[PDB]
Amino acid sequence: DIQKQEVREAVELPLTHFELYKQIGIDPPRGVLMYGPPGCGKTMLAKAVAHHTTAAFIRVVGSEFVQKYLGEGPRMVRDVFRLAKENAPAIIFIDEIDAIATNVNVKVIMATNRADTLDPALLRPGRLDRKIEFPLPDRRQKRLIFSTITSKMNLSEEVDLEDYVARPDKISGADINSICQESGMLAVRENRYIVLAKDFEKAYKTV
Amino acid sequence: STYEMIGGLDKQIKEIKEVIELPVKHPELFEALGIAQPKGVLLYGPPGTGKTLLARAVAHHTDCTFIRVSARMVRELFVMAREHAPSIIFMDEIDSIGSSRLEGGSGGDSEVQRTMLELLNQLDGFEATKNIKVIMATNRIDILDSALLRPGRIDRKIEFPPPNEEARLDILKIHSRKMNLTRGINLRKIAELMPGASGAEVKGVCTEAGMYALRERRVHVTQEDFEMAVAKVMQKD
Amino acid sequence: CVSNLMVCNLAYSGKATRTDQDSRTALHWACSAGHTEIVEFLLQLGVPVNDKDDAGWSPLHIAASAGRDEIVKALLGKGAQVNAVNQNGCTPLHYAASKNRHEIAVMLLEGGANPDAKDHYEATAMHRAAAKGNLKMIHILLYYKASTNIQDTEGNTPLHLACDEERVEEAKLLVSQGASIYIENKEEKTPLQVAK
Repeated sequence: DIQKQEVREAVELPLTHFELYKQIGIDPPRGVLMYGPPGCGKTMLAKAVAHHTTAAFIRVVGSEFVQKYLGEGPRMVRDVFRLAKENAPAIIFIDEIDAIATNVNVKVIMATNRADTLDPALLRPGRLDRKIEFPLPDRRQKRLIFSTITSKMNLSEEVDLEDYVARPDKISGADINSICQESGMLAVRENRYIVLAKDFEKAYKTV
Repeated sequence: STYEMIGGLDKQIKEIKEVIELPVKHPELFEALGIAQPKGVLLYGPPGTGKTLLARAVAHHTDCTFIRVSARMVRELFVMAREHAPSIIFMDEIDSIGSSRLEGGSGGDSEVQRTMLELLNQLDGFEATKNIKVIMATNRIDILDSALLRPGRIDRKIEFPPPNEEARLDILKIHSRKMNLTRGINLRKIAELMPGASGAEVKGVCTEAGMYALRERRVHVTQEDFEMAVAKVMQKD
Repeated sequence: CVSNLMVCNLAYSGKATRTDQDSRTALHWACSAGHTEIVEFLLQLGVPVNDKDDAGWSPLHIAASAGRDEIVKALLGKGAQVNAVNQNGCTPLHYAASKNRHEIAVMLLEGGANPDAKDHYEATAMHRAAAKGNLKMIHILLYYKASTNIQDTEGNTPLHLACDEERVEEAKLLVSQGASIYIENKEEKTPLQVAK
């Protein structure tokens, strides 16, 4: 209950309030670090924040440093920094910098799955003052991550969520939300207006 | 950071001017007085405030750089300490509650002990880059175990006694005048009730309590914010 | 029109032996929506009550899972299998005690059902009632001589899943009711270590 709070504050609390960080007493940080090998993430929060708040969102691709030998990274994300602080208030996500790791008005969220090859020069405080640990979605995060996807899709009273909160807790896997998107790709089959357990289990056994 | 970011340590600066600041103004005495090479200085005791601002305040008044250690990956730092004639080395991130079992402090600190043993054996080897200094003080006698791994050498022994809250009240005002603060803050229980293993957790309650001053819409700092932040850091400590 | 047959969409919307692409008759949807006159009309004509589809979904699994007390009373009146095997081997009692329906639990258990019926997951409905925190359902299951140490496919007991939900009342209560705190799972964790 602290990840969405720290992302709330350091990401989406100053809605257009450019001067708030300019006159608050405590110095506002800019970098927010996320971690956790089991939970993949890196897309559900970027798209979730990228769709909740009405603003600009320009994400970067992890692999464009071959030409500069891991030097192009800070130049590209720095260009995104200057165009984001010069343009409208936006949010910037950083992904897969483990290969290259071998009074501010910018938003820097950072999620990865490897902390061994990270050089402590970037993890120095001041910039990355918060290091949030995001494990694999538990039963509560599976009830929320399944309610937030079935709230717009089809459902029936026959479809119970106790086996859908018990079994996905047993099969410790990644990107379960994308597996539910595949369950929608099997629910758009038009064979049944309401999705049944045959499409959930069929998507669980095929993909 | 100058001496304005510290208060109540006149004895430590008066005693440190000759341990550190002596070869600064007149290095020529290093041949007529025959004084031994000043191989750094260590401290022991729970650091309330002044763990980093001592090397940063004396290094600041020395107008020298402040390098941090944070293959072997330690030779390049000595190369930079060679191109740059002055240098001050200090470590952090170790001042936590983990420095109480002596196993992770003795091993993890023992690696840095070997690092400073080969580096200070390069200073003992040659003196091409003079004025290299290291300071070690985490929380407790563990630094005297570092002295067990470095016995009877030129290193200096300085203790930090807080007489009564004189290293917490005025320094809370100095480290707190940036934001708003209350006048009659009772630091007796909320400052004495966290001794020993963790001294930096007072400043951790300062900053982490300031986080609750931000999210809780509190313009100033109260006593139940420190009281809540003590529990919030004690769930993980 | 969730189905293809007209008698299944109309029997679902409140209006037989023939099958469909889903291998489910009109009794599964008629018992699903909870239409008493339509299940009593189709069962009055003489439709089979235990027409297992390709998966094994009996009309009592969907009627008990839907929370329709009258439909459960009708299927029990017709003599439906109280321990049928569906796709995942679950019995209609797991769906009775799953949806927190005390009426269907006391009715299915009044006829002589099996609480300890091992499904394909080798678990019971106490992992579900304890999963969502249903102490009254667990207690009325104890009124019918139900076990409290059913090892799941991972090896966890219902006390492990009750402590995982941070249900301290159910934790200390099941400790004070006969649940063993010494049964180890594959994770080699005790029920007291899982709770916080």
